[PDB]
Amino acid sequence: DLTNCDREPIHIPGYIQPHGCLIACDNAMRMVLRHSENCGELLGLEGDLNGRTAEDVLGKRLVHDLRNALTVTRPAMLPAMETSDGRSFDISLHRYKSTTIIEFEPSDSDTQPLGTARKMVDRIREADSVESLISRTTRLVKATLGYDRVLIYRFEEDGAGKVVSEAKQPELESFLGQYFPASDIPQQARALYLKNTLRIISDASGTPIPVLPAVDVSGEPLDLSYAHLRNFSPIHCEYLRNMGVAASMSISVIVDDALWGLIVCHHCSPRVLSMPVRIAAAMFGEFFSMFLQVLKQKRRLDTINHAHAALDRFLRLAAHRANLEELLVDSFQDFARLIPCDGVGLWVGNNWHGHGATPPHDAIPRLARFVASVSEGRVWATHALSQAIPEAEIYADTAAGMLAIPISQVKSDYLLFFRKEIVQNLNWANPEKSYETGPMGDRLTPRKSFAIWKESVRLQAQPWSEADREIAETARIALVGVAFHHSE
Amino acid sequence: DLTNCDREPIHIPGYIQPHGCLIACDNAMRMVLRHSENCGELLGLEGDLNGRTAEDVLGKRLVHDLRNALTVTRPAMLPAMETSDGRSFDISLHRYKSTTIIEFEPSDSDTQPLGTARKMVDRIREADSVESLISRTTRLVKATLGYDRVLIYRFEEDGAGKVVSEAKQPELESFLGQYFPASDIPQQARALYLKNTLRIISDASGTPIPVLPAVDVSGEPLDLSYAHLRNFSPIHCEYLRNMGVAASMSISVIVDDALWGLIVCHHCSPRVLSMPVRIAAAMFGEFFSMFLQVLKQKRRLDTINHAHAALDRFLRLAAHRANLEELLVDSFQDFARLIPCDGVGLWVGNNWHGHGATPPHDAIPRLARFVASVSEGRVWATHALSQAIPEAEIYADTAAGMLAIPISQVKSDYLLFFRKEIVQNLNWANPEKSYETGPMGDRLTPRKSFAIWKESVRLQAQPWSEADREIAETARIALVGVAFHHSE
Ligand SMILES: *C/C=C1/C(=C/C2=NC(=C\c3[nH]c(/C=C4\NC(=O)C(C=C)=C4C)c(C)c3CCC(=O)O)/C(CCC(=O)O)=C2C)NC(=O)C1C
Ligand SMILES: *C/C=C1/C(=C/C2=NC(=C\c3[nH]c(/C=C4\NC(=O)C(C=C)=C4C)c(C)c3CCC(=O)O)/C(CCC(=O)O)=C2C)NC(=O)C1C
Repeated sequence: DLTNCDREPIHIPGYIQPHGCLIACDNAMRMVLRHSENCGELLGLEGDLNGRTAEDVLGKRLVHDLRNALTVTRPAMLPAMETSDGRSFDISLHRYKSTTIIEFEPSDSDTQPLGTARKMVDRIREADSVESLISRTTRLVKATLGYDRVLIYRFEEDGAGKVVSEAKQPELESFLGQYFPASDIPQQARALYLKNTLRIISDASGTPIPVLPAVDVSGEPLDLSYAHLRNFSPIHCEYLRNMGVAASMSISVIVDDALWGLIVCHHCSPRVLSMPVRIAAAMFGEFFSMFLQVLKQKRRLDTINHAHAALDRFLRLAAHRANLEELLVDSFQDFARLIPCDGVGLWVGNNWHGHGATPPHDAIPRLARFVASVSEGRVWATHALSQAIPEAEIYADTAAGMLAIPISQVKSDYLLFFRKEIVQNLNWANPEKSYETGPMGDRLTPRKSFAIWKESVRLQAQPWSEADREIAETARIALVGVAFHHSE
Repeated sequence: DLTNCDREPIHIPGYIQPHGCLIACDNAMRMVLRHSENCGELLGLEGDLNGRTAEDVLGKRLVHDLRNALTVTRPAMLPAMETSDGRSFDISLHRYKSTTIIEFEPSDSDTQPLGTARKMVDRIREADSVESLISRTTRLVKATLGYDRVLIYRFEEDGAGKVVSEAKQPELESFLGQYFPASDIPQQARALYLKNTLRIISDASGTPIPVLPAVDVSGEPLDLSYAHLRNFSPIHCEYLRNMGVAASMSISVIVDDALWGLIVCHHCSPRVLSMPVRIAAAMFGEFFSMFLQVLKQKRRLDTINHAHAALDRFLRLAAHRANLEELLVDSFQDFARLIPCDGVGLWVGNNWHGHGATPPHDAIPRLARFVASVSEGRVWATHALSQAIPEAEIYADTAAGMLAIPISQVKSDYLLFFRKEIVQNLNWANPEKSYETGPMGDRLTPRKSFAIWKESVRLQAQPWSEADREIAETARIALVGVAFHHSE
């Protein structure tokens, strides 16, 4: 099924990843309800474990220490824990839907979990712009965790993902500046990714180990939402195998409690991160998120400060010039400085004055009449002009988006901002690389995903941000206010 | 009924105000469905009008011009229109719920509707602060429209109204700085006030003239939402009569599409504003709203700019000092500069350091433990501390509100901001004046309304604004970020 993607319940796969073993106990960790087939192979146990008491299975010495963890749904990390037979394991212990889930993996005592991160964070803390934090992060994460490719994948308004930063081995293909459909990361995944900060895929071509029982007596599956060993969707694993990506590690970037995007790592060989390096990467993820949040806030405060200053400058000029209509005709191009636009236009006294990428002179009367019907003396905007006026499809390559600012309360005069269709402004330079395809078809390749997105945004501009509308509303109040001062 | 206030359907009173007459016609203004009893007295008509055709009743010459108005639910203002018998009327014409409503009133051709407003707006446009716009507006509106009292009544988070500005005759009582319950202006009214910019009460002791029919054949009343003659609730009219207020004119202040508050005018004698002065006041209302919106935005941008600068200054100090714990103990009082607070405290290394109005030393351990349970490494805040900790009622007169900023990701260390209970910070200086009371009791007086509000906010502080939380979150990321840099 490669449609209704949001359907698949990824949280309850009924499988885990080979690189560790999973024991699910009751709410109070007394009786083993479920286990992973490989529990035997790794712990050195014989036979079925389901019905045996936690104290019996793992040991009275270990089960005691694990009870003190849950005394804290944030998974408790217990590095280098000992079994009765002496073997040493790193243990992830969490409690979700009144089910205690214990994950075991071969132990790492070499790496330091705080020290590693403290140095990584130190290098991104002093970044003074969103672009500087982002650029350095991919490069940094690659050098440190040694993944063949690191992307920052940022989510657009429409749910589509743009690759805004990339560090990679020279040999590998670049996805920098390419967009991907909202469907490529469906809604239940983003819901899960807001819960699980960090995520591993040890092997995309690995054999997934089943959890027994898959479904229990009461007829409910084992929710592996907060289980780091949870096996990933076969749709995504095929997608990674088609890209020649054997292993994966993604970090959830959380800004203002939204999912802003992912730090996504690819490895061409199989790769297991140890509990300690996964804690470090998780901490870096949190700090990277916090800094990007504050840098985004500073940019918003700056963008608007800069627009306020521009309008004060223009209101001081309007005090000196007698003819305001004359001042606007000489000045209107300068408003393209407030709101990112490919063109700006002035419709004043049934006359049209254009600058940059605007619709054709003959097409404006239609537009001016239309805006004057739906505006209602407030800011009107759209990124899909042709959806509002079919006639406007002809010039979508020039002006696909329009934001309209009324400049007179009384008269029907407008300041019109325009944007080219997003595929025009597209800067990726080509996806010449051909990709091998598995059972499910050529849909599961970056080449097709990109082709799909490009159709989904045809005749459509870069949407107007909250900041573009905030500035536009402030410009309306400034222009309407000073146009009243010069009444006829 | 002086409870469940939101019940009363003020929009369909089945009455109008004496100072004009009302004719409701069908959707296309052909047949007179309803009229006000006084239609006869003012238009010079005899008998019932309900069933007679619009062309017959008002005239073919007039009904034609009225059809061209609805060719525009914004009421069309038609000043100095003539009837068949020669009489001259100002006419408000609107169409709501497929019912054309025509309001007539004695004509004013003396006042200029734009010129008056253009001068008023000119005096508020150059205001550079919310306090300066507000202060000048009451004073200005009083001098111009000549009302005995003008208030600006601002709505609080909890729906309560504060009187933030006042111009009045020396003899009259001051309501400056007094709050009023959310119930005093119920929800259906605010819903109506978002629709009707401006509102008149010609006489609070006037005899309301009934609309016939009150309820029609189809069993639906006449919606007078956009009718300027709509009779006001008898609850409010009694309230005004108890205040010695004979007439009223309120203006809806709309900021970011919210109802921010009202410019409320009181007159001790009866007072009808003419259509032209009502248009002017309506225009001023719009401009006053637009400017206050932009001044509010500038203040928000400034408040946060100022907090960013403060934290950068503090992060530069943290680079020089080795012991960060020492720097915070010396500096924490300075954070009271970021967020308006009556006290600030530092809980670091199980030690307490206080500055300003904070809870007692002995009470902090309880607080520090509590915050450390519900915080979850993010900013936690409340204006009703005693609702979270009953024990905290004892010191509500000192600290009724608390905002808590984590300063360490690892350790349980907090920066605690405090606010006194709102009745402490209360600056109104007394309501000695006694008020006469009508049939419905002493509830309908400012004295009682204020007593009611004062109980509704006991043990409660001034709520933490979006701006206080925005700054607090930015301070968390700054302090948590630099505390990681100085790991143990
Ligand atoms: C219709 C179903 C589809 C689908 C489902 C799906 N995708 C999921 C995760 C996921 N997808 C991406 C996409 C990319 N990663 C890349 O590196 C590139 C490179 C060009 C692309 C396009 C990513 C990053 C992820 C996140 C996986 C991770 O956390 O590492 C999932 C959720 C996986 C899970 O089981 O948790 C599902 C389901 N993807 C499709 O493309 C389609 C058609
Ligand atoms: C339980 C019912 C009550 C109630 C209902 C009610 N109030 C309405 C309007 C209204 N109330 C105020 C309040 C004041 N105005 C003042 O000047 C002062 C001065 C101290 C106070 C406290 C105001 C300003 C208004 C707005 C009226 C206007 O637009 O001029 C209404 C709506 C009236 C209508 O029919 O449109 C209703 C209903 N008010 C109560 O106090 C109570 C108990």
